[PDB]
Amino acid sequence: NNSIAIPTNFTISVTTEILPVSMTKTSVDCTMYICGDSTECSNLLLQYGSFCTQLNRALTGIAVEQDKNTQEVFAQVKQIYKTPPIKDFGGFNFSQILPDPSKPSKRSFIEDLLFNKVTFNGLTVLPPLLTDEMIAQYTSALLAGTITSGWTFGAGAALQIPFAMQMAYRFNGIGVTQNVLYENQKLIANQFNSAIGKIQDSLSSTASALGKLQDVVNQNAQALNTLVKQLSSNFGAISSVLNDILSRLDPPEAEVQIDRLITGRLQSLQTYVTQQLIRAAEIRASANLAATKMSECVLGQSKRVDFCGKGYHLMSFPQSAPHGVVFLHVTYVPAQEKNFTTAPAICHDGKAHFPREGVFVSNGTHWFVTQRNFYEPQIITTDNTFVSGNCDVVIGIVNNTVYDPLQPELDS
Amino acid sequence: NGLTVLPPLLTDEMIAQYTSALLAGTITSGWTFGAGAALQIPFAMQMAYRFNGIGVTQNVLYENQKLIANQFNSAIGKIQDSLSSTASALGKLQDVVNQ
Amino acid sequence: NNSIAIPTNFTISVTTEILPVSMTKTSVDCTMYICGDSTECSNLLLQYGSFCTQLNRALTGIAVEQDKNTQEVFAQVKQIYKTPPIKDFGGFNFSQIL
Amino acid sequence: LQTYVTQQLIRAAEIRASANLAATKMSECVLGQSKRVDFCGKGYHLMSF
Amino acid sequence: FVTQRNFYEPQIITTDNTFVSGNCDVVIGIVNNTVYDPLQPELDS
Amino acid sequence: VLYQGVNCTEVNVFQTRAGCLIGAEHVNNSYECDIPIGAGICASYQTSQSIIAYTMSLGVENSVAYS
Ligand SMILES: *[C@@H]1O[C@H](CO)[C@@H](O)[C@H](O)[C@H]1NC(C)=O
Ligand SMILES: *[C@@H]1O[C@H](CO)[C@@H](O)[C@H](O)[C@H]1NC(C)=O
Ligand SMILES: *[C@@H]1O[C@H](CO)[C@@H](O)[C@H](O)[C@H]1NC(C)=O
Ligand SMILES: *[C@@H]1O[C@H](CO)[C@@H](O)[C@H](O)[C@H]1NC(C)=O
Ligand SMILES: *[C@@H]1O[C@H](CO)[C@@H](O)[C@H](O)[C@H]1NC(C)=O
Ligand SMILES: *[C@@H]1O[C@H](CO)[C@@H](O)[C@H](O)[C@H]1NC(C)=O
Ligand SMILES: *[C@@H]1O[C@H](CO)[C@@H](O)[C@H](O)[C@H]1NC(C)=O
Ligand SMILES: *[C@@H]1O[C@H](CO)[C@@H](O)[C@H](O)[C@H]1NC(C)=O
Ligand SMILES: *[C@@H]1O[C@H](CO)[C@@H](O)[C@H](O)[C@H]1NC(C)=O
Ligand SMILES: *[C@@H]1O[C@H](CO)[C@@H](O)[C@H](O)[C@H]1NC(C)=O
Ligand SMILES: *[C@@H]1O[C@H](CO)[C@@H](O)[C@H](O)[C@H]1NC(C)=O
Repeated sequence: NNSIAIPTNFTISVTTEILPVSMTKTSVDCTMYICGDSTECSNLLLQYGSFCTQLNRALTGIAVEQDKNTQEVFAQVKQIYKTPPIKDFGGFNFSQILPDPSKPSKRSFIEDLLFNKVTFNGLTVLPPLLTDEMIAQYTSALLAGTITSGWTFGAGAALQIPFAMQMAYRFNGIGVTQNVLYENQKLIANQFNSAIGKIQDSLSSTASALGKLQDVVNQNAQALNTLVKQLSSNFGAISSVLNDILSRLDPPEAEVQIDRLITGRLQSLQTYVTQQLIRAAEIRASANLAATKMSECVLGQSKRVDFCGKGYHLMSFPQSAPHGVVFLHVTYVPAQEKNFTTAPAICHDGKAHFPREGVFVSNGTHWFVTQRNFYEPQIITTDNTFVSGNCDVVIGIVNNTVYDPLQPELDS
Repeated sequence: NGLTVLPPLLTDEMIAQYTSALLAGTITSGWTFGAGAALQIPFAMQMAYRFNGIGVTQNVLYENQKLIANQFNSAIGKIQDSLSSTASALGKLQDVVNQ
Repeated sequence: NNSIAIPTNFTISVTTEILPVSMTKTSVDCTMYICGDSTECSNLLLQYGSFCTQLNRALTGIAVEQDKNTQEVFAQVKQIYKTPPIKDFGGFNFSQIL
Repeated sequence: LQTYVTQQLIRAAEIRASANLAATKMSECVLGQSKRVDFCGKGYHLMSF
Repeated sequence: FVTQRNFYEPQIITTDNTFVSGNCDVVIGIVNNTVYDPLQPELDS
Repeated sequence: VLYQGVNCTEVNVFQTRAGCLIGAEHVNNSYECDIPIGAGICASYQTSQSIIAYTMSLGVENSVAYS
């Protein structure tokens, strides 16, 4: 009831979070899938009505939504911001994640690692509206805004600010007094630069780290491979092949065999489209989450504990990836605590003093006030504290003597 | 009829270990176990920090601590009596079994 | 344009909120539901191709996700913190919930 | 069986939305202090168990 | 001058607009400049 | 008319990455996405009038004046 542990040191940390944003846009010619363009089957398929048209309408809804997702995630920026020639961001690295001029598509080094580690029977695949090169310009724009101008490019035009002062801001946003940055700038820059360096090794070590993106690539290949394999199925018909039936059984009997192949192939196609509608809803839930983390973690700083990497959130950098996005969340983690005696308030002369910000502690021999998230003791004073009533009502108050910095000047 | 129900990976005892751990962290160490190790802090001070987070000055807790403790203990008493008295509160879970 | 109301007192309140997290993990052998025991019918089902595997795969995906949901909700804590033996919690009583 | 599995995929997607909401409330309301009005029941939020 | 960060409003730099933390040696890019003392008019009463 | 995924050999005429595009005029200069096509191409009715097709501009470029 009188013990508090305060962190005397901390670590900047960089946590890599990976999110799917879009599926491979797909549209299927249901007549070329079912009938193979062989007219005797098409003249049966016409008798089923809207089961021809509405599957292309449903897959067109899915295909357009992949562009809408990718637009909402990356195109949050009002202008294509680009980085100055000078790179003196207070020592903080910014090279492995900014564009590389040697890369043909102007991707960053870490974007190239991600683009390496992730890997027609009436079916058609459609291109994305934004190419990988265009997405790599948006992830450069969001990054060059974030480096040169803080959160301000999310509120209006980008307002430049020196990068050490933007970090001083972002420390001041997590209840650490900004002097803790400036007094440690070289150490904080080294912890950050080292933490970026470990991302390249981490992403190099195993493809199993990118499981969320490798999954959305695998499941669409697995669905289409199964949709193609279902052409090789009888559904009660004499043969799995249409022009074979039309050569053997005479038109009267042929029709009953073909109507099974139509029913079976169509039920397989409705099963595939239904599964893609559900998978597209799961990917949209991920794309809305990614569109939220662009707004809150990149374009801002978030108070939401464990929404934006573990520890207190400082900032994040987006990097593009095949069918998705990767955030490098930068977080402050407190790391080397000591135990201290503490009391909720102190007594001066007949008055209870409470700390204005921070908390009271003692090393066992002296009483100090410290900020809550980093041990930095200050002598307890009439500006560091405020009074609220007599020396009784509080439970566990201690006796002390508060220094009043005006009284030595009133010696004049 | 070829239908089967599989066991969960975490048993209800293991869920009770995790809710115990989350709760004992939350009582002894505030939000700090959501970042670092669980830094101990006295619970009356953890409530003073949480009051300071809603624009109410820390002294409003300590000047009312014995009152605030009785309001909290009474409120938990009403939850325990309410959940004891009627099953009607758990609709959001019972509906998932029924469906 | 010149009136404000300010609270002179408070209540602490406790509000229960309830969220479901897992379905009952359920799985079906599609051959045993559709046919059941008959080798004749089981051979006839092969004419329908992939549906038997595809439906058991979809139920396996749902069934595996229930363990993931439960860990994503509760397994947020790195260590099993233990409540102390002495309850000096400034009068706040947590017996009913510890 | 196709009807049952299709409806269980949709129901399981609704339970995933609820499990992500519960993981979000676990992360913000327990491990922190929400400043998001009426995300944590009525009133200003203090903590949750 | 010092300003609030979201609207240009210059305040004269004073010991109550600002807080001390140690020497200059470690602060990269610090400048010099007077900081005014609001007590000074009554320090010279 | 866009022939999705075709080479013009198989069909003004313009080869895009999306397909052989017919009746539109290729323009090198870049503009907003007025009508989407695919693989960064977009089309519009900018003026004396015909449909044009061009690589879309993602926004006005701006080098922020940081020091
Ligand atoms: C704090 O921790 C870092 C490692 O994260 C270490 O290099 C440094 O010496 C420690 N102490 C100081 C000076 O803050
Ligand atoms: C970032 O670190 C890399 C390490 O290889 C170095 O080559 C690069 O010049 C550094 N960039 C800056 C501007 O700090
Ligand atoms: C604080 O107290 C605990 C228990 O006595 C002890 O294990 C720990 O080493 C002490 N120091 C720290 C790390 O705060
Ligand atoms: C803490 O509890 C012990 C119980 O014996 C008591 O003696 C002590 O005075 C209490 N201290 C505070 C700070 O309330
Ligand atoms: C503080 O000193 C007063 C006498 O001036 C005494 O009555 C009171 O018990 C003391 N309290 C503590 C915490 O020692
Ligand atoms: C405030 O309300 C509580 C009941 O919620 C009551 O016990 C207490 O006496 C009240 N205090 C004032 C200042 O009226
Ligand atoms: C807490 O509640 C339990 C059950 O009512 C009771 O037995 C125990 O004495 C209470 N403890 C305190 C601190 O009031
Ligand atoms: C900024 O960089 C330039 C060139 O290295 C240097 O001359 C100047 O002193 C630096 N100013 C600050 C504030 O560090
Ligand atoms: C401030 O003045 C001192 C001499 O009193 C000088 O040594 C120091 O370099 C000056 N600093 C700046 C940044 O002008
Ligand atoms: C299309 O056909 C021409 C034939 O000369 C060939 O050169 C070209 O590479 C082909 N590919 C496309 C899509 O332009
Ligand atoms: C685009 O540039 C090429 C360069 O070879 C040129 O031949 C062509 O006429 C240009 N088209 C337009 C519309 O300017």
